[PDB]
Amino acid sequence: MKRILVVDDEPNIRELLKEELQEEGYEIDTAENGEEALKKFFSGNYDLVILDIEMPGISGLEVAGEIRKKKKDAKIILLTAYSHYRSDLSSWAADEYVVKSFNFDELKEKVKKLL
Ligand code: BEF
Ligand SMILES: [Mg+2]
Repeated sequence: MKRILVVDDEPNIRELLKEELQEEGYEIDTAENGEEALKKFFSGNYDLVILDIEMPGISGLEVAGEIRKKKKDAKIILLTAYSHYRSDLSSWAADEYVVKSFNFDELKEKVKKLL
């Protein structure tokens, strides 16, 4: 069994992502903000973290930087509604960048790839 930490500030989106990823057979934990994400991540044992960018408090780009620095071999996907941040220097902390779609096939392919 693989475990994924799903981080997004929007509760209905956390719910949707958790359902979609459970369907693929993963065990899913969630966090509602970056600060919570970092606490769960460093205290836990996740195979992959999926990180929203826009959140109240520290951004997912900031979270990605911290995880990359303190867990060199982490698997990190930025999953954001917005294509804006793709060219952002800070995105280089992530293994993949995915713009949220209502067709989850792309996200699932990238998750499968990283695991
Ligand atoms: F709020 Be996330 F960047 F879609
Ligand atoms: Mg958000």
